[PDB]
Amino acid sequence: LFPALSPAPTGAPADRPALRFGERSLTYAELAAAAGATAGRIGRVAVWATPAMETGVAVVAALLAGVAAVPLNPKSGDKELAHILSDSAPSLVLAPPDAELPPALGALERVDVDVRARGAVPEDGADDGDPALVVYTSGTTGPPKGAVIPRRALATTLDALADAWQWTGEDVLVQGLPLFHVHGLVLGILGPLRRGGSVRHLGRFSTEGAARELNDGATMLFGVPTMYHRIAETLPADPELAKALAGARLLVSGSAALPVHDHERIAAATGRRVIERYGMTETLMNTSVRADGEPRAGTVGVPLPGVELRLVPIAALDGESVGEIQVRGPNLFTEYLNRPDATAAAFTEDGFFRTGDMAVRDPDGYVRIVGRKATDLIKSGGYKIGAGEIENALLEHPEVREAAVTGEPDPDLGERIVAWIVPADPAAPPALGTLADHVAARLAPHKRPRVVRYLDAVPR
Ligand SMILES: Nc1ncnc2c1ncn2[C@@H]1O[C@H](COP(=O)(O)O)[C@@H](O)[C@H]1O
Ligand SMILES: [Mg+2]
Repeated sequence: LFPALSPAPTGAPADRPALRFGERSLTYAELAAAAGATAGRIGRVAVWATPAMETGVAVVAALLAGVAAVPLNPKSGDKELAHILSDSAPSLVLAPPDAELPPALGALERVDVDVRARGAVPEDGADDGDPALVVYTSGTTGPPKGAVIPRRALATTLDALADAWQWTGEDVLVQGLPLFHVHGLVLGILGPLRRGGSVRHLGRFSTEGAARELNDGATMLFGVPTMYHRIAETLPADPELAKALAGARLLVSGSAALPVHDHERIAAATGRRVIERYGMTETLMNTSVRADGEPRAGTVGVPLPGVELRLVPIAALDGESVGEIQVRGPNLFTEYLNRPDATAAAFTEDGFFRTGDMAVRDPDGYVRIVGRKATDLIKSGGYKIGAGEIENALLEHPEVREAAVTGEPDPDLGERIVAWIVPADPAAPPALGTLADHVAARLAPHKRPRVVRYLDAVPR
C-alpha cells in the first residue's frame, strides 16, 4: 500500500519529506519509524482525528498493522461519539498525547501517538479486501453509517487519480481539510504517501496559508468549494494569492459543486482553471477532469481509470438526457458496518452502486451533475449532512415540539441548515443559539442549524 514506507526506507528516498504541519514534519524514514512504533502497540482502532501530524501517524500505523481505523471528529458531540463507539466497538483510541478526550471515550483504552517514537515497520500480511477504514457518513434518516473501505479501494482510487492528475512523487500538496473524511484523509494524506510526495497540511484552512505554501514549493491545492469561494472573494485584494494560484501545477475542487461564478472569478484573476472531481465515501473517486483534458466549468469530467460508469441506460452523449449515475469498480466500499439491508439496497442486481446523483453527459463524454433521483441531500461546506439526525437531536430540546430540517442556498457554504420548529410555547419560541448549541453538543458543530423558522406544523 505504501512501498515508500514499508519496508522501512533507506538512503535518499528515506530523507524526503512526507508530512509537514507548520514547523513540524516527518521524513519518510521518520514516519515509517513513528508509525511502526505505533503499529506494534496495536496488534478496529479509533483515531482522534485532529488536523495535526499525529493523525497521519495514527492512520498510517493502522494501515501498516493491517487493522481498520475509525476516524473520529474531535468536535463530535456525545450522541455522535456514543453511536460510533457502540457501532464500531474499537479496541482502543489513538490520540495525540495532549488531547483532552470527552467522557464518551472514558472507558476506551488510550494509546498516545508519539511522533518522535522509533520502531520497526511490521511485516505486511494484509490482503486486498481487508478493511482499511470505517468512515462514518450521514444518511437522510438515522445516525451515520460506517462505510467499510477496503485496502484495494485506497490503492486503486489513488493510482487512478495519479494517472488523471499526472500526480507524481515530485508533487507537494497543500490542503486544510478535515482528516475524518475521505477528501482530507485518503486523497490528502494517503495520496501523497502512496506517490512518494509530500503534504503540507494547514491545520485550519486560510487563503493566506494556501498562498504561502503555493509560493514556497507546493504544486497542488485540494479544497472544497467553500475554500475556493473564499479564495475568489480575496483575490482582488491579494496579489500573492493570485500569483500562487497562477503558478500551481494543479488546483482541484471536490465534495460539492464549484459554482460557475467562483470558477470564472478565479480564471479572471489568475488565468487558470480549477479541476473538479466527483466522488463519495462509498465509491471513493469516480470521475475527474484530467490534467491533460479541457477545463470545462460545471463539469466533473470523465470516468477515472478502472471505474465503470453508466447513467440510467442512457446511451446518448447529448448534454440533455438526465439520468442516475451508477458505478462499479475496485474503488467501491465493502459494506455499511452492521447494516446488511442498507448495504444490499445501495447496489443493483449486477453490482453497481446507486449514487442517487443525477447527471447528463456531453458529446465529449464529460459528466455534468444536475440534480438527484428522488431525494435531495444537504451539502454544507462540503460536509454531507443528514436531515433526520438533526431533527432527532432537535426533538430532544425541551422547547421543541416537532422539527423538520432542510437546506437552503448559501453563497459561502453551498447550503446552510434550516431548523423548522413547532415551539413548545409559540409566544416564547427557542432562539437559534440555544438550538444550534444543542445540536453542536450532541452531534457536531458543522451540523448545527444556521437558521430557525417557526411553524404551526411540520412533516411527520
Ligand atoms: N465535484 C462535485 N460536484 C458535485 N457534487 C459532488 C462533487 N463531489 C462530490 N459531490 C457530492 O458529494 C456526494 C458525496 O459526498 P459524501 O456523502 O460526503 O461522501 C456525492 O454523492 C455528490 O452529491
Ligand atoms: Mg426527512
